[PDB]
Amino acid sequence: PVVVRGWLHKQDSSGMRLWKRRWFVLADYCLFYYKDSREEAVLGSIPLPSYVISPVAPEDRISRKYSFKAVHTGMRTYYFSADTQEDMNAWVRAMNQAAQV
Repeated sequence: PVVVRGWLHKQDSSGMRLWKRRWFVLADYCLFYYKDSREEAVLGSIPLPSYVISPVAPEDRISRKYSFKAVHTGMRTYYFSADTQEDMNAWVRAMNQAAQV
């Protein structure tokens, strides 16, 4: 059921350049996020169908290392950052596989 789980920083949706560390789970074609890795009470969800996920580009003007974005096909863009390059790459690949269902 779960494809991948782990910590990501997520940028706030109001453009204040604030990053919050949440625990993410990809399951059922969606991202679910939680306060921590206990996976107790889901805080929110981003269903992935039709999103395109990629490492950030220069024009995104994101400074945080290992950052990537999910763009809704802009209807809405989410920015995430992982703690390692390997984990970034694994999330981009998993999220695109789900989004391309």
